[PDB]
Amino acid sequence: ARDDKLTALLAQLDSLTRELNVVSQQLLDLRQQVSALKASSP
Amino acid sequence: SSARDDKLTALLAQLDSLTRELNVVSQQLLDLRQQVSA
Amino acid sequence: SARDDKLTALLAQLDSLTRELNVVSQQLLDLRQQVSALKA
Amino acid sequence: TARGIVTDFAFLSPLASSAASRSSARDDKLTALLAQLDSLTRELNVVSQQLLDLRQQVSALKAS
Amino acid sequence: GLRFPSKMFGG
Amino acid sequence: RQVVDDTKYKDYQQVGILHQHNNSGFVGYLAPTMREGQAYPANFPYPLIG
Amino acid sequence: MTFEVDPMDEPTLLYVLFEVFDVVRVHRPHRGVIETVYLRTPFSAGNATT
Amino acid sequence: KTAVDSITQKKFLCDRTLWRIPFSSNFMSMGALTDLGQNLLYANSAHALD
Amino acid sequence: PRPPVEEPAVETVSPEGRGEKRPRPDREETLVT
Amino acid sequence: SKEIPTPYMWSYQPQMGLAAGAAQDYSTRINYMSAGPHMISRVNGIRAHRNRILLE
Amino acid sequence: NFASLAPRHGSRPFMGNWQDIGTSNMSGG
Amino acid sequence: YMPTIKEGNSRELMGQQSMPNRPNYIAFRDNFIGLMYYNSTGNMGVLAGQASQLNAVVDLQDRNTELSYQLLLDSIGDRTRYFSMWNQAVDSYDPDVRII
Amino acid sequence: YMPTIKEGNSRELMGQQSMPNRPNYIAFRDNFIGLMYYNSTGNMGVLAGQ
Amino acid sequence: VDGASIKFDSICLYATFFPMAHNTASTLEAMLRNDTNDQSFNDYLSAANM
Amino acid sequence: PTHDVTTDRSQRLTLRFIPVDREDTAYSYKARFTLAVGDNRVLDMASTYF
Amino acid sequence: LYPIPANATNVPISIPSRNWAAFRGWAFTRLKTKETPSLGSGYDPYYTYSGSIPYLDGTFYLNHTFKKVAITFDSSVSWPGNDRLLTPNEFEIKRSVDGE
Amino acid sequence: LYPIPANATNVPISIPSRNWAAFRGWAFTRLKTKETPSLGSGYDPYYTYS
Amino acid sequence: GSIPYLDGTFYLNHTFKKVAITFDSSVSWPGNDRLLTPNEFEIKRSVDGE
Repeated sequence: ARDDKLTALLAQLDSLTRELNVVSQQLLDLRQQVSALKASSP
Repeated sequence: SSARDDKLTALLAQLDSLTRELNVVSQQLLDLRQQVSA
Repeated sequence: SARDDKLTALLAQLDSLTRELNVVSQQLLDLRQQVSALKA
Repeated sequence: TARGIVTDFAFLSPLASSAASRSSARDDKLTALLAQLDSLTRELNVVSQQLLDLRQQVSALKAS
Repeated sequence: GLRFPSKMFGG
Repeated sequence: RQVVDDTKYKDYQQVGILHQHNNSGFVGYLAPTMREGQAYPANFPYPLIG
Repeated sequence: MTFEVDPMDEPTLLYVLFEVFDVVRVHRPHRGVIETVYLRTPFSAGNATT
Repeated sequence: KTAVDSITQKKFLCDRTLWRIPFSSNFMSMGALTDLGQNLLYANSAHALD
Repeated sequence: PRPPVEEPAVETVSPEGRGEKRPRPDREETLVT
Repeated sequence: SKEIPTPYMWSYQPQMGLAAGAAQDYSTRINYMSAGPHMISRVNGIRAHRNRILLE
Repeated sequence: NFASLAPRHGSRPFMGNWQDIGTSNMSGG
Repeated sequence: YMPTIKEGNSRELMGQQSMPNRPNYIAFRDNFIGLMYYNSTGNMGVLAGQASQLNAVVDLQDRNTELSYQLLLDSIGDRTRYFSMWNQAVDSYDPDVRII
Repeated sequence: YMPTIKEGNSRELMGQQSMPNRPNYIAFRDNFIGLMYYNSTGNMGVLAGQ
Repeated sequence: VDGASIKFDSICLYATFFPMAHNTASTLEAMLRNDTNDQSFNDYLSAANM
Repeated sequence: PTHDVTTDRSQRLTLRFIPVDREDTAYSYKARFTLAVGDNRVLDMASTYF
Repeated sequence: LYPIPANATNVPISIPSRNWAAFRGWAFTRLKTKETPSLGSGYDPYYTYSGSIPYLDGTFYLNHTFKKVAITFDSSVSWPGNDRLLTPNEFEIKRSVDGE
Repeated sequence: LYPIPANATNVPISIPSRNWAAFRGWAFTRLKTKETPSLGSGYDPYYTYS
Repeated sequence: GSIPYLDGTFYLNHTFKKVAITFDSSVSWPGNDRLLTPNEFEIKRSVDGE
């Protein structure tokens, strides 16, 4: 197909970029928390 | 405690590359999503 | 002891994960240059 | 030369009485980060499974 | 005690 | 239980049920039918002990 | 006491329970204060007040 | 009409001042000697603060 | 269905029917609850 | 313990000027767990002679 | 008499027993 | 059964025969015996006040706190049952193996 | 002073130089401190009647 | 010898509290600070071990 | 029962206690806690564990 | 004055034990170690700064650099407690991530 | 024995609330944790000092 | 087959993560800082850092 096939990429790339925009926020949070523990540690 | 700070400053340097190599994937995924749109 | 081993063992993952995400970006350059070369 | 042996000493002087109560609180946080970081590599591996299957699938489906 | 009734077959 | 780690184990290969040949020549392949194959060292599962 | 046991080809032990009254009485008279008095009879360790 | 996709960064600046947290049961200044400074928990006993 | 109860109202748990060491089997003497 | 109790000693608060609260005199107790009836009876008569003074 | 701390079975408190306050559990006796 | 002491492949090593290893169950003990130092006067535990600093745990070497807790759980509860939180799973041999 | 990292006899080991060990006085303590368990609630001594 | 090894990441103490009413848990507190209301315990084995 | 059984204030059912002074050894591990029972509370030590 | 290291985020402080009667409240503001002399001593030889001293003149400017505040009495009881706040365990001053 | 950490300057101690009858005074001297064995325990494995 | 609604053969209990009970659109139940995560009933976890 062409029309139903194009809707198969608009229902999976949105599902992955929703899973990648959450893990990018979560990794940016945990990077700033490792920099916290490295600073308080001797 | 010099032997334990190297385990943390090497983890910060490799989360540096991880949040950078994920950052180019999050910009190339919105390139080829809007490439399907045309 | 085991805390430092968990610090060591994740760096084996965080180097293998940024190596996969290195070639993740290599296969998505292939996709944006394949969809562009099919509509025209 | 004589700065950083008594300007880091007079700086970190109130934190000397709690050097063991705070070391176990950083032991708490570091064993809590590495389990949140291990599970983050569990999600990013299974996202990358679906993210590389669409090279094998769509290249035989877009160009067919 | 001594108030417990005696065991018999079927009553 | 413990399973294999695809992120830490260096020689990990994902082998599906089509290609797992433990009890290779003494067991029917993908079926409760008659045996088929040769005796051969297995590839599944990975050892968790030893 | 005299114990006659079967001979074994191994160094063995004899675990005798000399049964006593291992009692602890616990007093907390003020906030943060924890006072205990111990007494076991017959085999007394002694007057283990705290 | 050619504006870019944007995100909002919100912050504040509050100079010259101290972040006061009053030790009062309703956070209000009903007197200099507050009602939790006269509280018999905090008056008749010694408590740790972390 | 309900543990045994005395009535002094207040409602007080009765200690009857509890298990004990006996030189003779307790079922032929009492009901054990 | 009921007949010859230990006295509740009052804690002062110098700021409010009131008594904080009374706990028993645990810190002035005398240890007769190694005494016999020739001396436990003599110490219990001192625990009780003290309690007569405090009521007086 | 602390009978407002007891669960009411009916209109009366389900107080426990006096003789259950202690313990005598000990190995062999 | 090794037929040949010599290394390397040979026809005689087609007759070597493979036996499974013995099943070895390594785990924490029942009710976590062996983790906590009980009745060691070198490693006596502390429950005290922060201010008076006098230890209310007077621990002795001829006390057996582990066996006191093993025999207590038999009396107050059903001991054949399993409880994973305190790792309360009693050691029990098989009755057909012990007495043939 | 060891002039050479390597072992075995050489010309350079004529220049090695000796120094006496430090004097270490190992003895029982003054008034025999540390022989007898005083102030141990687990190792407390006994003077009682039989 | 057989290569078993245990390590400890972090040990935390937990404590479950009955949410008793504040002037019921203070009436119980005041009663249990007597010397007549001392909590007395007994070891279940109650034996000396030789 | 409604009144004088359960408190009307905020109170955690379970608390978490980080060690105050932990000490690691090759043969043992020591953890020192603050078992801080708050006011108007009772803690049965059977509910405490590591 | 409690020290905060470079790029440090948590500042755990602790009072051992005290009668808290006639306590009025808290008041906190971040300073700089360069901009604060080691007072109590008559001469600070390592004080290479002659600008405004916010410790002495009230020219506080690092108030915006506070995320949250957690006050716990007696190592167990959160303050103010009693579900007073929308997040009751702590004084959340600012939020980077707000979904609610 | 009140512990003083390394490079610690001010050490506050506390005594909760107490009858001070027949109190005589104070005497004090700083010691070392390396030199002072953990007494009360009948053996100190952490004591590498003679 | 077996109807779990009628006979009590419930088997999908393990597929619950958390429950958030809020009375009256504002008040989280039980509130009162009761749980270690006080705003909801965490039944199970995948990420267990704390």
